Amino acid sequence: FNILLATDSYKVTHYKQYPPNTSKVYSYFECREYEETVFYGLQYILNKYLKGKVVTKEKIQEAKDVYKEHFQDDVFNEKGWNYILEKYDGHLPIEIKAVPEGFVIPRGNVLFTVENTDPECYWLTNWIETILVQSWYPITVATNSREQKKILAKYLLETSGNLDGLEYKLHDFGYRGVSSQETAGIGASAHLVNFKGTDTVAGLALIKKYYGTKDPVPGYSVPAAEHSTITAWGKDHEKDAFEHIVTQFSSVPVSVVSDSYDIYNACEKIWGEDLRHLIVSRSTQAPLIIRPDSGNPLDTVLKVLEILGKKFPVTENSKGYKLLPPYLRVIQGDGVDINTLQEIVEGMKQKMWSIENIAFGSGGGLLQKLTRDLLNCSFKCSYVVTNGLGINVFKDPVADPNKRSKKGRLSLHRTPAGNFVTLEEGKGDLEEYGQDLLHTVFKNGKVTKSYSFDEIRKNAQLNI
Ligand SMILES: CCCc1cc(=O)[nH]c(Nc2ccccc2F)n1
Repeated sequence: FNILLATDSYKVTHYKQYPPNTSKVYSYFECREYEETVFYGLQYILNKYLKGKVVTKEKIQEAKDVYKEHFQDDVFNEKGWNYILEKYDGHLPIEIKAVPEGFVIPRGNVLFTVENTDPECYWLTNWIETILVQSWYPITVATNSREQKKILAKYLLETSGNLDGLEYKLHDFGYRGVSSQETAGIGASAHLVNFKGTDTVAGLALIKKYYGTKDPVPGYSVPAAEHSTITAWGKDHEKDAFEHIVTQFSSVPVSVVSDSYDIYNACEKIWGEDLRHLIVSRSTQAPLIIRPDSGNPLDTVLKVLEILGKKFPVTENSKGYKLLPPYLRVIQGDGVDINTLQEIVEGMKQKMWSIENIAFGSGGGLLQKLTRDLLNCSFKCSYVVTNGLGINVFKDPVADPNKRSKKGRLSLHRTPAGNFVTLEEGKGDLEEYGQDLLHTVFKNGKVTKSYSFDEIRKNAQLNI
């Protein structure tokens, strides 16, 4: 990894564009006015890419050679990068202040600030905008996942009277559905801030290495089938596939994809009749989990439950909601996103089915169908020191007031009613509010404050 080759190309030319005699460039990140966001991911970036000796004579030579061909001109700031190498042993003269990880902050608030600590490195602040702005992705995954936890919490409490097993209601199925191995690890770790169920194994190593838990692992899984392990038996032998799989995992929970040919036939005739004796004998700690995996997600879930409800002993819980026996459950993991998740639980409640009957799996909806525009994650310069004088800078495009940026030195505070406020123009210096919630997490190539994955999960908890 070479940080000199880890920026937007045009940023290579920006050192020549700042007003002459600029000693400071101060920038901040926000999720411009999903009312509140989970701040998560920055610590990974600081350790992986920004800390320690990030500049060497070889990295300067490599960047110089690439940029000469890429621009068909000499525009690369070799003197600037050589200054960092010689003065600071390749350590970045940068200071990063950030809200603690796991913190749930409303939109339009300062989340982190970036500034150079050496006047010669005025251009460095925004060189690292590209790398830091990528924090939009763990923030958006964590926020979107927590928003789904809110819907699940609401319907589970309404239909069962408690939140038992809530942390296992939304399982990460997204490993294949993401853009890369690195994305898989980041995205799966962001989902684990809110839930305990994951199939994206990559998230586990990321958490262990960069964050850490008291528990051996942050996430869990159970044995399960795929279309290949069912279909390999042959179309006429689907019952043999089902029987072999539940017998192999007779003492632990097991999920079986039952839609290879006919989901409704599998539920009513295979599970409901032919193999019913292998299901009713299962323990409460080892249920059979039936997975439908095609068709309209709501219509399939409702039809599956109605079939099962007629083949198996159904009870009525204390809230008046239908409950399948404890050895039988359902998992819907096809076409699941925040919108379809809301449709399914609402449809289930209307048909008097308890939410304890179902669990969800989400792949692309959880980890990939997200963009930087969803929470309007933005990095902008708010303050500059030129000719020894600090000036408050901002953008204010005529055609879009939403793109108006914050002015001057920023700080984050708790208001008297316990809400949040971002103070602009250095007004935090007048101690009218509390202590600034931003902490220095990075300074001069060193990580100065870190959080465990346990602290992050505690910070990101739902009020309930
Ligand atoms: C309940 C956790 C175990 C489980 C149950 C299940 O039916 N499927 C899976 N995983 C899965 C399915 C489709 C795509 C990608 C995936 F990782 N894991």
